[PDB]
Amino acid sequence: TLKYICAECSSKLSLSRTDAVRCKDCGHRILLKARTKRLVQFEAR
Amino acid sequence: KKLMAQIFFGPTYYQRLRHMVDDKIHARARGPMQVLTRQPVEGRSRDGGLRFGEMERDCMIAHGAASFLKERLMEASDAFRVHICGICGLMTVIAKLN
Amino acid sequence: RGPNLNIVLTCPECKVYPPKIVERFSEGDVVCALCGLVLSDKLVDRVGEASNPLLDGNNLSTRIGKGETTDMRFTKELNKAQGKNVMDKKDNEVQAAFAKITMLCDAAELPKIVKDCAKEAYKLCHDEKTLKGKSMESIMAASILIGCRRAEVARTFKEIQSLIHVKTKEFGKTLNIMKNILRGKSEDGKIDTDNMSGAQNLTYIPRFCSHLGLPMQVTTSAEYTAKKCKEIKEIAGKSPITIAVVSIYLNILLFQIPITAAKVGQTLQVTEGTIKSGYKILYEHRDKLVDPQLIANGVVSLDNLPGV
Amino acid sequence: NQEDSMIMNQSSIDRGLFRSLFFRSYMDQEKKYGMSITETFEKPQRTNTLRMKHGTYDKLDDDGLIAPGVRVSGEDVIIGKTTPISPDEEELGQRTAYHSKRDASTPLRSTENGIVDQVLVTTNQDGLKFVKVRVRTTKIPQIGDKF
Amino acid sequence: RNGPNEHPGAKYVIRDSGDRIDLRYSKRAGDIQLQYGWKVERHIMDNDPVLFNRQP
Amino acid sequence: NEVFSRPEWMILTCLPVPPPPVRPSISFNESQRGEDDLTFKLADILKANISLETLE
Amino acid sequence: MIVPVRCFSCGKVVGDKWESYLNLLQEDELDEGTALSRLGLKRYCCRRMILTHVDLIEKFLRYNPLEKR
Amino acid sequence: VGQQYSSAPLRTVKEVQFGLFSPEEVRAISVAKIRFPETMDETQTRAKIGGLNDPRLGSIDRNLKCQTCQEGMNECPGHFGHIDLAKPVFHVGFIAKIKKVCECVCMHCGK
Amino acid sequence: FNMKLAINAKTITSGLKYALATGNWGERAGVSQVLNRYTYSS
Ligand SMILES: [Zn+2]
Ligand SMILES: [Zn+2]
Ligand SMILES: [Zn+2]
Ligand SMILES: [Zn+2]
Ligand SMILES: [Zn+2]
Repeated sequence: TLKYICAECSSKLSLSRTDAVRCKDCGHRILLKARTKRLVQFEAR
Repeated sequence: KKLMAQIFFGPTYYQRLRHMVDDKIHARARGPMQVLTRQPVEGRSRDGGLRFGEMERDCMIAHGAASFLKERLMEASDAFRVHICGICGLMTVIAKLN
Repeated sequence: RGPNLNIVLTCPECKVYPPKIVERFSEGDVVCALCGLVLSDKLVDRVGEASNPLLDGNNLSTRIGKGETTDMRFTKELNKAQGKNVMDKKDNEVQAAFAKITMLCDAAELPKIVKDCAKEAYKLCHDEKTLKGKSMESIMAASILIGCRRAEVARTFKEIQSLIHVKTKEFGKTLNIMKNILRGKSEDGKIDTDNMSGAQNLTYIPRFCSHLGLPMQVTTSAEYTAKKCKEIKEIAGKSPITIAVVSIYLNILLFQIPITAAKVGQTLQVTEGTIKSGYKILYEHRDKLVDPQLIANGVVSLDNLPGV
Repeated sequence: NQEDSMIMNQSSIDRGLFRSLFFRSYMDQEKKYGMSITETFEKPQRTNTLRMKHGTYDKLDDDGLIAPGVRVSGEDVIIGKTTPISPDEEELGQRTAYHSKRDASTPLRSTENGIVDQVLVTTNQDGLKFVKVRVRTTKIPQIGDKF
Repeated sequence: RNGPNEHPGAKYVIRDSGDRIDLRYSKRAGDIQLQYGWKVERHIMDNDPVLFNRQP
Repeated sequence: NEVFSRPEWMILTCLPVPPPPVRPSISFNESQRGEDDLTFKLADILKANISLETLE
Repeated sequence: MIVPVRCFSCGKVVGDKWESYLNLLQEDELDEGTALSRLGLKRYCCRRMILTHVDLIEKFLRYNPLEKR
Repeated sequence: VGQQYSSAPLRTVKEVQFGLFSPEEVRAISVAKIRFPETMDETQTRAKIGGLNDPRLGSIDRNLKCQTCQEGMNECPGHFGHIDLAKPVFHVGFIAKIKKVCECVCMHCGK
Repeated sequence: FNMKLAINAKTITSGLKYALATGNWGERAGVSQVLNRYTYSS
């Protein structure tokens, strides 16, 4: 399963391949993938 | 050292336009060919080639570079070998090369 | 049962079979990954028309229409002549059936996938001995129902009947015949999944709740109630429509939404007596029909449910 | 600076003169071809997927999408999708019984690179799952830019 | 030996038989031995004549 | 020209059919097959010819 | 969007004077030129840096956060 | 890689003689007769024999050989078919010329 | 007689959607164009 965030109520959900794309709390049909937890390097130039 | 002439110097409002060189630069040595004409594909996004148009052909004719014109039209583009019958000029010769 | 006419790319120098091959699309080459030898060069990547060989098979045809300069006499005569074709007549029936299916689905405001699946089912089940004495209306309605179920947007028998004028006996017989045909072709030549089941009452609840204008929280509570309603033997035998309607009514009265059973049954085309009767059975197990999280949070408790 | 050219201060460019953000969006859908064929977002493997691109699939997740904040470069795949194939079709050999899927992924533009900013997954009017992926990049003035 | 990732370098080597070798994926066997009559497709270096045009 | 062009040859009795290279079948996603306009017109010609043969 | 850290032309630090500039304009009722002079910005390159800046981060902060924590 | 070596002499085109196909020449040149208006068989796996995309007319795929010359897509020039029309039909590009010749010659003896 | 089939809403809906999505003002060209969002003045 992977972690998503509702685009309206900003609730974290845990969705699988079989689960429908929908917020179980408010019912919104748009989810934003949670930001990756691995560090990303940036140059200060 | 001081410049002999004096320079008009001051703030001015400048705008950055949408055209960037990194979004236009593209070169091709070889690449995919279109199914229909078997010539270099169009579009820099697909590693396509540049057009050697009629005006370019006329300029090369004026220069007299016949060999360069032939190389551009054959070696840098579609080049196909076909078998023709001496009785009929039709290219309907079945060639079992193997 | 025919000539091979197959080309296999292998590196003569490496001789490894199967070979490691890399397709350099940018360079237009096919190169051996081990030695780097180029095996084939000058590889290829409106002038044509697209078609779907699943609903139309192999049938190439062109229309005749007006141009920048044209005389109506030639167009009329040419269309008349083109109409009188014997070979094309056979497929024109399928095309007309597709047109009517499209009209029905579009009037039903169904998604494109539903009508595409309906057309596919109609084409697969057409031209068979079993379906020869049944009305085209029944055939089309059964195909539409099958497509709706296959698209996870399953509708109900009454809902489809609201558009297609076919009686229940003919509709059910045709549906069974079509399902048998689909199963037979799935075996001999997939088709069905958990969705193919008949009851599937969970799918109906959101649409009924939308028709009644209830909030999504009430819709989810009704879905949970209907899901747990199958554990009671006194109700599991009821129609899925009745099960879903009774669950929705129970949740409506749980949340004290000012909608009476007289209007719930009128909107969902279900008898008010039936609704209240089902509520009577479910009231004896109200405790197992309410979400533990909801009752714990306290949005509402068991109290807000009048019992006769 | 002759013939409508200009000379710009490299120090000013370093300090942030005429610097811009570039956002590019890619869209992809799960198409259902009939009751038999259907496409799915997946991370194709070298043993079950045919004609998969030469790029790197290491950045994809189990859902076939790159999480935001990850860096991507040329030829990198950002949306991984697979579709089934019909049997009795062998192309350049290399087609064994193991292969049952083919790649239909959406690769990043060859000359573009950056960091994935926002990826959203939703359903279209027809209920099919589709995703939108946005990539950020920084454009700094160069010796060819127009002002 | 420089290869196709360093200018000046080379990208393809064509033997007298007409077959073409991509220097990429070829370093596994080491540097190739060149023979007279072969062709090396090398990056355009300084002083190479090239035709420069502007449309129209 | 008696050898290369006679007036009788301006009327078509045998229509040559170009090979697929002249009328290739394009593909968008390679899961959907498209046929050339020449292929469509040739199919129309064949259907009309068969209809006329069966009629007469 | 936010005040630049350094002046583009010369590199003087100007990102630590935005709040002071706003405070001088509001509380002290000082003119923009007088405030710029009081802040120590003598060259017009820095004067324009602070005078022509547009604060769009304030508008961007009006939207609800995409992700909570 | 390039195209395979051939034993035929290499020459340069010096003259082009235009003309019109005779029906006999079309039939002789043709390698197959097309009599089906389809492109693929009922299985949509291989091209139907005698159809529009008959394998004897050539190949436009990198994976299939030509049933006539047994060569790949990059070597097969393509082979022509033919359709025997039920009745003679005019050439759209020669209708005016045919009309002029008809007005010039007698419509009963051809003199 | 069924009103749901007598009146087809797709006529109006598809006609308007097509005429607005494409510039062909039928069933003139370029009547509808994708709004420029490169900058506010544009
Ligand atoms: Zn939500
Ligand atoms: Zn000959
Ligand atoms: Zn090898
Ligand atoms: Zn300064
Ligand atoms: Zn051939």
